[PDB]
Amino acid sequence: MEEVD
Amino acid sequence: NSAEAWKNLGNAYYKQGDYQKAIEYYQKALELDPNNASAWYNLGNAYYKQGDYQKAIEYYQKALELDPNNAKAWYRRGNAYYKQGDYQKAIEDYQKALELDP
Repeated sequence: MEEVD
Repeated sequence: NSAEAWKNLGNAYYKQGDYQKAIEYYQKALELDPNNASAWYNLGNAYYKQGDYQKAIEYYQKALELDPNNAKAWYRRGNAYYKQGDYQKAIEDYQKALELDP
């Protein structure tokens, strides 16, 4: 799963 | 002040994994502020997460034109290209993401 900045 | 609210709406829908509505408010954010690389980036993220890699590549491209230091965007456009079986541009984007990673 991918995060956010 | 007003794409400070649209972006946040898109963010709030993104955070809850509602990509359809996240896109809706990310696009409204981009109408008012077509320069914010972060908007192009997150909209790119939303399409990517839907598996709309074609549009993800499109929107990441401009996010990387306005912010080429965004290593996460480079990496995710790299996956997008890879999914599409574009292994040259995948390699190209992957390396650029690692050159910004010490």
